[PDB]
Amino acid sequence: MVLYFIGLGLYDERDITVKGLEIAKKCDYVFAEFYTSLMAGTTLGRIQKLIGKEIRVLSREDVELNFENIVLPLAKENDVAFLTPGDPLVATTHAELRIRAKRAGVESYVIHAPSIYSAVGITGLHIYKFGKSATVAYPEGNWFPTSYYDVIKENAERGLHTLLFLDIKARKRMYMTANEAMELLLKVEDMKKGGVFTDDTLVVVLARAGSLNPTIRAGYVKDLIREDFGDPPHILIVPGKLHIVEAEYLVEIAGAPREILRVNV
Amino acid sequence: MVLYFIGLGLYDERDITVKGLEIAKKCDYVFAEFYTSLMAGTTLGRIQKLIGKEIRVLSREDVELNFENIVLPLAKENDVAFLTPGDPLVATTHAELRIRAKRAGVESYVIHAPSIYSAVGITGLHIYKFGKSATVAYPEGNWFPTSYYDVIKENAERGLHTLLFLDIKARKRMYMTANEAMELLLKVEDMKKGGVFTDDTLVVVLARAGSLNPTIRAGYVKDLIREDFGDPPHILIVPGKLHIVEAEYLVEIAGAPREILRVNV
Ligand SMILES: Nc1ncnc2c1ncn2[C@@H]1O[C@H](CSCC[C@H](N)C(=O)O)[C@@H](O)[C@H]1O
Repeated sequence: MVLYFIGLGLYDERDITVKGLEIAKKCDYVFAEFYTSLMAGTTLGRIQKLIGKEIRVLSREDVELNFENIVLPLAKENDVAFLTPGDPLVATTHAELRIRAKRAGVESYVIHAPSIYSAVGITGLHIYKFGKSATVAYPEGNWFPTSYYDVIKENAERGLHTLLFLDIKARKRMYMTANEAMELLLKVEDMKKGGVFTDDTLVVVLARAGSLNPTIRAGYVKDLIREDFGDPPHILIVPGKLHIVEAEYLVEIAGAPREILRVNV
Repeated sequence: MVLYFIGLGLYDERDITVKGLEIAKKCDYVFAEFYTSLMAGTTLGRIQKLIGKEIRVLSREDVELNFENIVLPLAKENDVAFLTPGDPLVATTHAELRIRAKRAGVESYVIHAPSIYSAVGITGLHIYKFGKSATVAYPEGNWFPTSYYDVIKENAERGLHTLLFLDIKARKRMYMTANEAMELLLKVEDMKKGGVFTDDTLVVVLARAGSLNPTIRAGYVKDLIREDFGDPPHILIVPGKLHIVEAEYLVEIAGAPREILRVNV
């Protein structure tokens, strides 16, 4: 009789909320997509085992083109659930799917889950200081994306931190690393020469957030660009002017250079 | 030797993640703070019942002043859990507590949970378009804070949305409503005349995020200022220019006026 959008969280099958699980367990049909983000600490099997249902995985095309033909038809006579990594409506276009549900006469409900958007709090950077966000897109062909560069500039100019989602090619199983993101930005700087991103720029890397032992490292681009941050997914953050307490955390927890402790008020 | 920062999520005792609940159960001691925010849809008893552990509630002073003397000692020879509403470390003062753990020779891990910071994605507004965040605080005595007004101005100026956390009197359990927030903003406008928040401003109200029946409403201040959005907690959003898809969601899902499709896009 209804459609539930249930988030699965950051890293493993246990990042789903209790609410999400109890509801998923009772649904008649369970669908899911795993292309918007990467859950590096679980497997389909482990999720199916936890939920106790067979999970039909949909591709980007299945959702974007046939969500109303594959999922919605069943939601009219049964309790159906649509699973996604992290939070279902964050950094995705899944919100529009609720409009499709409505027009098909299907009531929908949303069950949230931990999101990278807020998990960045673990980096010690004040969440309220994050500005506009952006995604570092893999260049393809003769098209070289640069919008994410402008976002960093605008935020930094206002003293705001910039969260950078990193590209992903689910089918090709290619997950952009922080290292690759840094390389691309240095290239954009050479083009625009805005002083936005250089070897001296302080940056923060968060890898496999959600895991019990995430990789959190802060430092200058010149020293981190070739560092190994472990398996994906990775997120890159270009901080704005730091509060002393932020700097203290980056140094004590993310092993940043003790010189950042001396902020230039 | 291990301290666990566990997020309780958005609204009720089921908003904790499966990972958080299980870890909390295996802990010898369980502490909790309910001053950075509250869990409006549940009670301490229901949370205790779910965890199956006695939960010692700590005040603000307990944490900020005596965290190392109340929680860390037991964490040296036991598994201790520290529960907080939402996602740990989103509240600005939490991060520092991890540094205290380190200096006490105690390991700490963070178990995430849904945060309102990310749950706002249910409003249909693109998460990447949210800029700096702010808190609307109740004026008191001869003190009238207005910095949240400037945040809205700078974000909107760059086409970004502004998330406004609303004040809360933790002990008294008094929640500032979106209505009160709107009234305060109109008063600040009358004083600053910046043309940032008026009867014609479009706003979005999200009430009881996390609940299965949250209230999602969007409209002009003149029409929503005295509307009843239901029980707390309420969150207010002043969106910037809208992408057509955001507007269609606000209209179809949040009951916004068709007018927004031409005036705010
Ligand atoms: N656990 C994690 N650690 C680091 N980055 C992560 C992450 N989970 C997601 N991301 C980042 O976000 C991108 C997917 S964007 C989709 C995000 C999702 N709805 C959420 O709420 O988290 C990834 O390519 C990656 O850069």
